[PDB]
Amino acid sequence: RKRRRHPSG
Amino acid sequence: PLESQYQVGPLLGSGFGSVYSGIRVSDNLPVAIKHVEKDRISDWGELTRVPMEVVLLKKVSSFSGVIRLLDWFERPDSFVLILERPEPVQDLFDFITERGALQEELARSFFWQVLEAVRHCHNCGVLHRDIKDENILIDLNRGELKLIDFGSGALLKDTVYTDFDGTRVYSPPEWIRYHRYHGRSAAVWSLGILLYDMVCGDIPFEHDEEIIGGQVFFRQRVSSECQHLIRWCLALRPSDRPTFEEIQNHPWMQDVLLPQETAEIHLH
Ligand SMILES: Nc1ccc2c(c1)NC(=O)/C2=C/c1ccc(C(=O)O)cc1
Repeated sequence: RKRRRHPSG
Repeated sequence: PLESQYQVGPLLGSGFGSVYSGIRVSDNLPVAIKHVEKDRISDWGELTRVPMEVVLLKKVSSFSGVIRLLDWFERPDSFVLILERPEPVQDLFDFITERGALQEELARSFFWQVLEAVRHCHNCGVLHRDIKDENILIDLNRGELKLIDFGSGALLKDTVYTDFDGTRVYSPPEWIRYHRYHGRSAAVWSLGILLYDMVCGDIPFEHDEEIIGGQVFFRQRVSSECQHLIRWCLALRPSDRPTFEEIQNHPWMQDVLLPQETAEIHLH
């Protein structure tokens, strides 16, 4: 499955 | 002068942030040069009025598990932060992307070092509030982890927080439901997300409903002891979560590798 970064905010 | 003390190299990292590789001319110390726009600064502190990030970095700048602030400059529209840059490094997010789920021995060593680093922050009066694999560097030669980017942090307090600027998918359910949390128990929740991430290869929750749902499905083979530690960190009720001491006394956490052992066995 799609692993992704997650920006802060 | 700013452009006279440092040789400024290329941009670092993997978005809308501005951190440059650099070397200090005095002694060729590798540095990271972080530019922060005044107009984008959330909270301000005082020493001289500076971004809170500078205040927090100064408080933890003693111990090598946290990024060290070496200096800072003010400019018309920005502040510039000179951070001590380890090398060679990869951040933990890319590390897990490339290697998949980590062996528990390796995750134990990593998680332990993150615990020691966060304990150091709290002992210094600093709450990071954005613990995640993207904010952790791995010194691939020494096997040492570094917590970075205190740009969402706050002074540690014992009363309730009602603001939050970190990463939503690492935030606890009391933040999702009620927009409040206490610092330590919120930190422990994010540490549970982080530990799951390490031993399963990705974070457990992507949507608010999963975060508040309080069910942890394991997608990889994970030892019963590790599963129990993770589920404990992700207790829905904050006061049900372990303290740092209870985490580090958990049976899964015993017999940790030293950093150098970690590098020789798993990183070299
Ligand atoms: N993926 C990735 C992310 C960061 C860095 C990197 C690669 N290589 C580096 O040397 C970094 C240095 C660094 C240190 C501190 C801070 C901060 O405190 O915000 C940001 C970046």
